[PDB]
Amino acid sequence: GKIVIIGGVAGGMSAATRLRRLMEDAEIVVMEKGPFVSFANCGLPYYVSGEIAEREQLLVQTPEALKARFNLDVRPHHEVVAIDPIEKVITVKHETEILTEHYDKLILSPGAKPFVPPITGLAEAKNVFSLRNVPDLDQIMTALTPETKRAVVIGAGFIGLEMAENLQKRGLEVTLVEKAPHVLPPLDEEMAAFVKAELSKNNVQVITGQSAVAFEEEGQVIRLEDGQTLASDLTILSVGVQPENTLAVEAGVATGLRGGIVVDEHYQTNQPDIYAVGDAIVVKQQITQEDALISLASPANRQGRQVADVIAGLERKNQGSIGTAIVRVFDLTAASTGLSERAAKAAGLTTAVVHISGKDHAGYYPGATDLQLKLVFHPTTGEIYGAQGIGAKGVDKRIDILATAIKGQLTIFDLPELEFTYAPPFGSAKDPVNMLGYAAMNLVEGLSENVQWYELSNELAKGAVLLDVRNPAFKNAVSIPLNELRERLEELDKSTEYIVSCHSGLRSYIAERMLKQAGISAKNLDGAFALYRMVKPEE
Amino acid sequence: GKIVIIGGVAGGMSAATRLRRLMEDAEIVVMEKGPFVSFANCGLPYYVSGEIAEREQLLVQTPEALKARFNLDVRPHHEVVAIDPIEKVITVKHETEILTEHYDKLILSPGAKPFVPPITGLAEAKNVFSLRNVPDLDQIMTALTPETKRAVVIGAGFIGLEMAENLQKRGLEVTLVEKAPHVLPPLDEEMAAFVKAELSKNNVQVITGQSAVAFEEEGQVIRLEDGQTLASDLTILSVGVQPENTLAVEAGVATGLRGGIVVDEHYQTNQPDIYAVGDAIVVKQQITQEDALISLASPANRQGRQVADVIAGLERKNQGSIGTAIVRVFDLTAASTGLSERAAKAAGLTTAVVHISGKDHAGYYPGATDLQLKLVFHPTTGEIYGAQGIGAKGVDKRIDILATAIKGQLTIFDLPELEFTYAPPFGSAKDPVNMLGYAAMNLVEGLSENVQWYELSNELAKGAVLLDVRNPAQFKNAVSIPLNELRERLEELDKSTEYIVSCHSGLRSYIAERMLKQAGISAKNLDGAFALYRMVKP
Ligand SMILES: Cc1cc2nc3c(=O)[nH]c(=O)nc-3n(C[C@H](O)[C@H](O)[C@H](O)COP(=O)(O)OP(=O)(O)OC[C@H]3O[C@@H](n4cnc5c(N)ncnc54)[C@H](O)[C@@H]3O)c2cc1C
Ligand SMILES: Cc1cc2nc3c(=O)[nH]c(=O)nc-3n(C[C@H](O)[C@H](O)[C@H](O)COP(=O)(O)OP(=O)(O)OC[C@H]3O[C@@H](n4cnc5c(N)ncnc54)[C@H](O)[C@@H]3O)c2cc1C
Ligand SMILES: Nc1ncnc2c1ncn2[C@@H]1O[C@H](COP(=O)(O)OP(=O)(O)O)[C@@H](OP(=O)(O)O)[C@H]1O
Ligand SMILES: Nc1ncnc2c1ncn2[C@@H]1O[C@H](COP(=O)(O)OP(=O)(O)O)[C@@H](OP(=O)(O)O)[C@H]1O
Repeated sequence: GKIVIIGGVAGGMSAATRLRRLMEDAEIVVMEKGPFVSFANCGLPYYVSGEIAEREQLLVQTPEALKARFNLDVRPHHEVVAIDPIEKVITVKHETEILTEHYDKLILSPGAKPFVPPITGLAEAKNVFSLRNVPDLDQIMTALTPETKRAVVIGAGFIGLEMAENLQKRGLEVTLVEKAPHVLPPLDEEMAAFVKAELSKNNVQVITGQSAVAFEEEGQVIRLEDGQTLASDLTILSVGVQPENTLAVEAGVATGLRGGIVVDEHYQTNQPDIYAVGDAIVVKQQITQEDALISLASPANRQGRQVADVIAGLERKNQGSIGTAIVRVFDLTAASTGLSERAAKAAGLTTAVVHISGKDHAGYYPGATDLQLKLVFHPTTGEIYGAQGIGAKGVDKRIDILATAIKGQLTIFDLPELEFTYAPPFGSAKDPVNMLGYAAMNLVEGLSENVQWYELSNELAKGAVLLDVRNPAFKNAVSIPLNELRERLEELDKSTEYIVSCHSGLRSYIAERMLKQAGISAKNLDGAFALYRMVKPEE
Repeated sequence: GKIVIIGGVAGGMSAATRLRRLMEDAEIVVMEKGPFVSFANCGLPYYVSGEIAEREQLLVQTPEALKARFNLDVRPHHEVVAIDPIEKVITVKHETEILTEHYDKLILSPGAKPFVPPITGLAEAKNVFSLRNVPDLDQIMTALTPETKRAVVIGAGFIGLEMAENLQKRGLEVTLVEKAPHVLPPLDEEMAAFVKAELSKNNVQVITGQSAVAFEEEGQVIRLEDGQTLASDLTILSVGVQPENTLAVEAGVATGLRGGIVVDEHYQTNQPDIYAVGDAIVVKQQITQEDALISLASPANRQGRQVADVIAGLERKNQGSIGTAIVRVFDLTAASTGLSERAAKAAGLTTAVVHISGKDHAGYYPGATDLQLKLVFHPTTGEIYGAQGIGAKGVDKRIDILATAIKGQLTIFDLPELEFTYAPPFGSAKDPVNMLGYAAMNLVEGLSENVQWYELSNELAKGAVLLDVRNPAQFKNAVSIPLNELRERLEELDKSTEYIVSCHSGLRSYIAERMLKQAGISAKNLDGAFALYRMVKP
């Protein structure tokens, strides 16, 4: 009869609106501790740079139109501070008031809160901010004066890069600090290397493998673990989030992985008539069928819509997620879906990988740009665990396609069968996504064996020899161009193991096939020189 | 062994190169009656306009590099004229020579040929051309002179529109003539209307539902059945293609639908050691499991690679196709996959449809443009039969996604579960593809009932009343209550009346439908709403 929703953004409002469409007469109350509901908080970084000109553009729907269209009782500046699940009352702080509201059903969608980093002097710092809501933006925009020159972003995740990009676009000298060994920890190191290059190309300093230990001089100085210092006029904390579970814990709502709220197949908690959705809940990673946290807007919107279906008596299941993310870094796009190689192995999965470098559309049609794709799959069954993409254009499309293939339980053997919208302006007859399947098939079926960039030095140190098959146009390397290899194939030593490489793995794979059938042990360098020079520029 | 391949483009060369990678020692011979192999014939329309500047950009791989890289014996200007499946010899004409070549395996990839319509004066016409290869292009370049002003394209399919767009960019007065009732026959009428609007916006005259009766005055005049005449300095015939099967028929190779070559699960014909791939073979439409011709480059490339796997002893199956097509019409993109509503019904399928009007990315991020998506699905199981898209941006992505959903046999119940690359510049948290699944679930589950544009008049004639819920800022016998006032003014309606709700988009009229349904009032939603209705039935 009476449904109260805690949280008035992605999860909460999606439930509230769907609830109204399913139950015209139900009383639906939305509690939002902040000043606005349905604010496009995902667009906040682009307002800092000016790409979103007016702040009103970020208020999706006003509270006046929400009551008119859906007759919702929305209550900003209402912070819920306690839940009694047995009496079914919540306690709310509103300005100076302490209010008590009874509920019949309760939907928890409080989202996530910023990780409080373990940095000394944070309380005395005056130029350190997070950017997750309008109150945060208000503080950040008041600090961005003409005298502000240097900014530092701590945390190089997808959101951390959007902050750094848009701060650079404001004319600031930006430095990016990541604890992990590379930017975009969600990506694998060799794919993240293309992003670091784009940041350096645009005068964004990157500091990896080093954490922030202290804020000195009221935040004007940031101390790193090595003792290196950074000057900062404005510091943005984007070091990840943790579920906002303090209220749930105090109410006896059970939590699990990383403090997320545990829910069953119908989004229900361990408490009677209390459901949960959004960033605050533990979801099922469908690739592993194990618990995970996937703090993204698309799942949150779906979960809110589906918990409304549940409460309204429809049979709807909480099925889980795989996770699909994307960020634009100046003239480059980086996206991923599912599990990276590192995460796949960390989950106990048996993995193989292949790297493909293509174009977003036919090369003979002008404007074609390079694409880098990676696939992580099972080396016998062909089950797909994840994919990563780097490129100026066409990356969102390829990763969206591969996300859909994972949802459909398609294996590498099915990727060549997919039919895409091919015309010279839009793609290639054999799309890069088709090629991932062809290349992956050759590895499973034994027609190709590849070597990874992180294996090359050790393989060469053990006695392998690098065969460079580039056209005349490494040191201890034999150089026979592909066009001459079939005739000069007798110069090679048949008792030697070779690792074939070109600029792209296509021409080296053709050579590998020649050598294999001539009785010469040969492997393909996955990604070839183009990838190796990017991630291991020194070796 | 020795493998001979007839046809040296998409299917044939894809087979030849894959065979070489699998069998270094095999003799591979490619016969091509034309002057080049591996020519990017799909780009020929864009060379006409100059968007592809130099013709060499269209020769993918030169003849020298093919023998250097793959040690292939490629033979252009070699037309095969007979096949003896028992002797295992083919007869080839090369200039003045008649040659005999023996084979162990034979791959047929002769492709398709233009359907020549029965228009009078075709042989005496001097300004009429097809554009399917370089020899065709050589003839067309003689007609693209400084004195050429008016051009006519007969046939408004996907390729026909590419011809019209690129001819217009050449500065010519272009007219398009289609026998069918609307441009892009593959699309449904209400979706094709967006394409005709873009054509007219760019000064391309469109004549639909009429055929060409005669080419008069050596082609400078084209007369239409209505008696109307068209002046033309250059006429392109793009009225579809038919399988090039003359060689197969003469050799005892069985043929099927529309003359296509019949092949089994391993691309093999009824003759021993003769295989076939490409536009020339009958494929299985996977949505219906029925025979079909899907003359597209992506299937042809896949088929050629897989018949090589077969001939080399690998386990590979000929699984079929669904068909995915796209065309750019100036500032618009039109794409489709699977079966249109019309084609689904013609195949005997039980169909329902839903139309979604969205944006390619978040509206609060600048540059967002409109997207029109249509879904054709089964109204009980949710099986997806096809989808169509219209828009300046994001259409290729959405239709590729939905094509992938069909391949994985995802239903409308799975579309809301898909997770896409959402960031303000690239999409929406609830993507238009997600939204298709939500709206389709409401129909299957009975929470919404919709009325199609072609049903409206009959429903209103039977007693239903149109409820217009647009904000007052036009239909005839329509009750007008804006959505923002409907909840309070809900008592003005007649509860013994059936209402059909409409707005500019189906989202707000669906919300209103939900109000009425729960107030005990029979209500349905107009699918596509006023925006789509005004486009197809002005
Ligand atoms: C700057 C930024 C950029 C992002 N960009 C992207 C992107 O490009 N793509 C993407 O997919 N995701 C992105 N996200 C993540 C996305 O915003 C979240 O995954 C999504 O909002 C989660 O929805 P939710 O309802 O669980 O939580 P939220 O959207 O965080 O909402 C929770 C709400 O509950 C309120 N609340 C909490 N506790 C209480 C209480 N006790 N009483 C009352 N109200 C309470 C909070 O104030 C808040 O309004 C971004 C997030 C941020 C901050
Ligand atoms: C202008 C144009 C635009 C197109 N645009 C698109 C598009 O945007 N997207 C898309 O997916 N597809 C497009 N296509 C279709 C695509 O080209 C075909 O689907 C594909 O090429 C089919 O490959 P194939 O090998 O079966 O036949 P083809 O590519 O036609 O090649 C067959 C070859 O065999 C040769 N041959 C035939 N008979 C003999 C014989 N007896 N002896 C010797 N040689 C012989 C022919 O000369 C020809 O070179 C387009 C085609 C054209 C012409
Ligand atoms: N980076 C890469 N690493 C390994 N193999 C690759 C790579 N890029 C392309 N290939 C392979 O190289 C081939 C590229 O196919 P194309 O059709 O583009 O070229 P082709 O005309 O020479 O056949 C495919 O081989 P396959 O048919 O034997 O599977 C594809 O799998
Ligand atoms: N063209 C359309 N025709 C019918 N229904 C539509 C259309 N576009 C959107 N909708 C529906 O309208 C709703 C759109 O939801 P949004 O998330 O965009 O906005 P909201 O905040 O009002 O929920 C969905 O309703 P549902 O959750 O009950 O399914 C969606 O199904």
